Amino acid sequence: VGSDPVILATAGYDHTVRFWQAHSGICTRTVQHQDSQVNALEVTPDRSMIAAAGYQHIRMYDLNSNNPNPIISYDGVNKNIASVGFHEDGRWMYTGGEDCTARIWDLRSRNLQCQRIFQVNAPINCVCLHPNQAELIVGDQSGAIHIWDLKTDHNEQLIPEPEVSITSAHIDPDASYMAAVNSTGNCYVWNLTGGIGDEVTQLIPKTKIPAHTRYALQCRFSPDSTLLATCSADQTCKIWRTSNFSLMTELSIKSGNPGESSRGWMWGCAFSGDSQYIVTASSDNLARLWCVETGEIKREYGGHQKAVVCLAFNDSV
Amino acid sequence: LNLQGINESTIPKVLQYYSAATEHDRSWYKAWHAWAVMNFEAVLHYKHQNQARDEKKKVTEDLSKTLLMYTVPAVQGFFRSISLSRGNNLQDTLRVLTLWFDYGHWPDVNEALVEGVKAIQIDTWLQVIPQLIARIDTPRPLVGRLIHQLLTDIGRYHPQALIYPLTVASKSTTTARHNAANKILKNMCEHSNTLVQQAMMVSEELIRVAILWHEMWHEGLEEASRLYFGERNVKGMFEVLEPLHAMMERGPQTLKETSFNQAYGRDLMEAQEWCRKYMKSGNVKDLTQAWDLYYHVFRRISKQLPQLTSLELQYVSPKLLMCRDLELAVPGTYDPNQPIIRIQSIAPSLQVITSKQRPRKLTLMGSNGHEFVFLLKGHEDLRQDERVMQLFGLVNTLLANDPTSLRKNLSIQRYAVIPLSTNSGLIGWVPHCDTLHALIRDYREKKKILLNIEHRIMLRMAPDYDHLTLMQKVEVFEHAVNNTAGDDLAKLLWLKSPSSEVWFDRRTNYTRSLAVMSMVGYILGLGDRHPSNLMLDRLSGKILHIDFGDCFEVAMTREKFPEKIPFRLTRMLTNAMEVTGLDGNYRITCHTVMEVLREHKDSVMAVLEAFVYDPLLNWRLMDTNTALNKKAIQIINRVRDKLTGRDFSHDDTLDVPTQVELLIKQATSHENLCQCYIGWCPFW
Amino acid sequence: STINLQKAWGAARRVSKDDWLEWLRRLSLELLKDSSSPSLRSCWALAQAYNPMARDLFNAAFVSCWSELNEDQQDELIRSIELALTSQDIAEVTQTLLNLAEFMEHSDKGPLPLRDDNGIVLLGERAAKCRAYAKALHYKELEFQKGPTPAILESLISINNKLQQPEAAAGVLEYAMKHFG
Ligand SMILES: Nc1ncnc2c1ncn2[C@@H]1O[C@H](COP(=O)(O)OP(=O)(O)NP(=O)(O)O)[C@@H](O)[C@H]1O
Ligand SMILES: [Mg+2]
Ligand SMILES: [Mg+2]
Repeated sequence: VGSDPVILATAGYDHTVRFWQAHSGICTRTVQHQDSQVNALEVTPDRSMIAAAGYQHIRMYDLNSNNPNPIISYDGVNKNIASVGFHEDGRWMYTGGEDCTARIWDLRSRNLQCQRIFQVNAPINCVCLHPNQAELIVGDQSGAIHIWDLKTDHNEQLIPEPEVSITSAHIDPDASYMAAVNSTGNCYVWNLTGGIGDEVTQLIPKTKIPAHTRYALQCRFSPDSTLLATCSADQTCKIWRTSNFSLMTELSIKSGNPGESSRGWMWGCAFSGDSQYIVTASSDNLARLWCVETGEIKREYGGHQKAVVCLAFNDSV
Repeated sequence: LNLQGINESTIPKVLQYYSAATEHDRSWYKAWHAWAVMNFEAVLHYKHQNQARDEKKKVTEDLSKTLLMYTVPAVQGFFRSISLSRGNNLQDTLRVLTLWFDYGHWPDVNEALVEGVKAIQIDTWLQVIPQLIARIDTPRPLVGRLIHQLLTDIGRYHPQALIYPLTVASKSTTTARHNAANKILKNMCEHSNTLVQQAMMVSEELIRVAILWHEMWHEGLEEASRLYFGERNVKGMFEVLEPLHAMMERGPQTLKETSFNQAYGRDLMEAQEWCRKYMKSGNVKDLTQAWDLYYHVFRRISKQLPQLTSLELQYVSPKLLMCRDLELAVPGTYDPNQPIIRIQSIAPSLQVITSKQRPRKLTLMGSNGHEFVFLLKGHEDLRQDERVMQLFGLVNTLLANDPTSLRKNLSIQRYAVIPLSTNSGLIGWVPHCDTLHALIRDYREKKKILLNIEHRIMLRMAPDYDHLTLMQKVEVFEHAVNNTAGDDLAKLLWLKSPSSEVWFDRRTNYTRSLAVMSMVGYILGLGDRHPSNLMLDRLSGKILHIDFGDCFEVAMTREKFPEKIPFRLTRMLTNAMEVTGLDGNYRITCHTVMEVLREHKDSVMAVLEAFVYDPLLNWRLMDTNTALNKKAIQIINRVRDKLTGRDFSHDDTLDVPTQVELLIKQATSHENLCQCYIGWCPFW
Repeated sequence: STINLQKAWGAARRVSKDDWLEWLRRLSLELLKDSSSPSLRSCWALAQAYNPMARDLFNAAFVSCWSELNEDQQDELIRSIELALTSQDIAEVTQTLLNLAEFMEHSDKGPLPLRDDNGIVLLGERAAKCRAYAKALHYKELEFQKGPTPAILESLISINNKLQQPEAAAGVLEYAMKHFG
């Protein structure tokens, strides 16, 4: 699973995280997280380890094995847990959800004792991680984004749209950047370069990006810092180019016939490999590999029973 | 004031103006009311100063002449204004009543009350009796003595009004309350002979009838099984069974008590002896034996009482079965000025309603020959609901004060509430009262429609819907709602109507009732009322509410499946509303009700202050949240905020249409609905 | 059974209002004559004797006989009814036929196929002409529930004014303007 670079991690409500080759549609193995549904997935840059966030669990598994046995394993807080994330240096994992307290759980630990706590606003909807050892992005249900330093609980608060909750926020490569989407989904992009002190600086408003969104679900970046993508709660995904943040292309899973309409919401997006391919998913149990600047749907994976959501995938070994 | 507000630099000026107006026309009630209210508002402002400085006793003592310099004339002006008006005077009386209850240790207030309460008609004091018997002879003699004097004074004119409240009060566990009840009841028996004793007999018989020994033992043995088998709390189990064992030891008084002893008591005594032997010897095998016996008794009683349908009065109350022309006012009555209805007799048996809870349907025949129906029930705190009905009466009077709400008949449907001692009493049965959930079930059954279709669609998409995130839930919920047509009640509204004209009138009354109740629900703190508690009239189609629960803004504290919005207008309701939906009639009614609330905000604040202030009821608000008195003050502040347009925009002033639209937009938040409890069936 | 049609076909020969009342009476009597229930076959003679018993029992006998009649015979009786409705403006006959339509709409058997769209146009118009303004409002709302149309919205405004309820007219106008220009 973890030894094959083009594997895509997919999961839905049906308590199974499947792993299937992006370019062929062939499933290799599965993982069981019967505690609850998937609220989020993640494939570590550590090469390799699985994370799956759901209600009262951050279940961490061994991505390399054909049987990814549990790692720590959480068994987290007694409230709903929404987000995940692995640091690029083999460092701590980061846990969100309700209550307003971001938990920090080491990868090397083998018990439930937390290593650090960070202060946040209304329950965390998303977490993303810089290559920097002292920067971390969180998006909350309050409409507020939060930077913290990973070491000292020094933090910066941002609120680009206070009356509109933020659901997904991510980075760009070359360290200090930020992008985010909210309950309107009109994406925002800032540059975070840079500094650590009593407040973690500096937010630089760069641009606003008009995703065709009535409620946005996930926004992510490319490893090469050339592309951005967003997903609407209605039936579409969109792709921009980072150099100018102007619309490259789109995916429309809404058929012309009304009978097939409302097949599902577009849950999750991100890019893999070169600046040509993109991985997304829908709640009709269909995980999709399609193309950048082209809109051509290449592979479709109907291997799940209940509402695929929030994909994750490997990119290299 | 409209240019300056109320403050230390403005109080004496406006008081001088109001006093000059009083001197120009001393017969003008409005000027006297203005002067007394301005003194009360000055008392409130200097109280705000007192709380600002004291919270950061000397300041209170220093203001104990400043506050008296307004409180004493506030109390006196309220007395004179009350003597100059009737009906609405109770509002002014309430302004007195709360005020000195807060200031009931200063002697000048005592002198003013002792000389001024004689300027009030006793018939209007009759409307105050519950909050008098709540504070009679408590640890504050300056208040308790005056309250005892007032209740004795009431006893000299209308003892019948005091017999029931004092009969209930005498069963209070507090020594002072019981003894004060004894004194006032003797002072009343000087006039009424043994009617106190007859009422006590009736109350005790009804209390015993309300819960059988079978039912008391059912609850007690359920708790005992839980503690010994679930918690393994042997001591707690014995504590629970101790008064229950005592009741069984005391022996029976009626045929069902004797029958219980013949059937269950003989075995329950053996289990009792096994428990007693454990508690001095440590035989856990004896505990197992006694517990298994209690288990069998519990299951036998549970299987015995679905037949609790026809409860014959002979076997639970021979005294009441042979009821005669007792000179006791029928419960739910009376107007003192009118031919009070005396109790002639009652039906030979009672009809019990089958549910988790088991009220008795009582029927009574009075002096005028009419029938009166009631719902006796235990395990139920009815003082809360009695105050809620007083508040409904307040709101109805406010609407009756508005010509728009007189030509357009807006009113909250009211019914009886008659608490009895030991958390029980008679509620009252309302005819033609149909559960909305039952109406939807009726439509679906008559057309062979499966009832759980919407929930089944939800679970087909998400068998584990509960542990989903907000957007996951919204996806599943909106797909299901699109996959159904929640318009059953509109079809029943059309079908049950004899003609188009009756349908039109019923729809109009329906929509007006929905608007009025939604606005009143937001303002008074609506929340925990499932569709089961939401009733409909067969004739008018106006909406009724039987359960009041925790609807005092504290039910919003719920976190396990809330109650995120104080009020709701569901899809089914809008489907039965007019073509316009909100537009036209509904929005107009909501605006009118909010205007009435804003204009008479002072009265609503005073009455909710009366409810929140009383310690007996205020202590029950600790079940939910927070320094209880400080949270009470905060609650009254939030009430003022809602009544001043400061709930959505606190640091602003919401206009009536602005606040109405904000409330509507809150109610439109389907994202909140997905999180809420499925008892409020969110697909309708 | 078929005799009931023979009086119904008499609708092709009535002009005056008294003639239409006679037509309704004779149809009522013949419906009572061959009613499925013997309780009405017995009351046929009394209905001939008095007259208003035919009127009161017209709905009851009509429902049973119309149920017994087959598809073509039902359509023939319906065409007779439609001739009566579209021929003359009589409050009594029209209201009786509207009452039949109301019962059949309410009853599970389905409405009378009086004309296209169940005559919801004609019925509504007749409900306006017989001063049953709420009845016409109901028919216009049946039209509305298929979709908002400027004519339907304006008709609802007019009927609401006719019902002395300016509130409903104002709300309907606001809905019309927000939905379309
Ligand atoms: N005025 C009333 N009129 C008709 N039926 C009533 C009335 N009040 C209650 N009921 C009916 O009897 C049942 C309610 O019984 P009840 O024991 O009062 O509920 P409850 O759960 O104890 N309320 P609460 O204790 O406040 O949470 C329901 O089935 C009602 O239909
Ligand atoms: Mg109860
Ligand atoms: Mg009750």
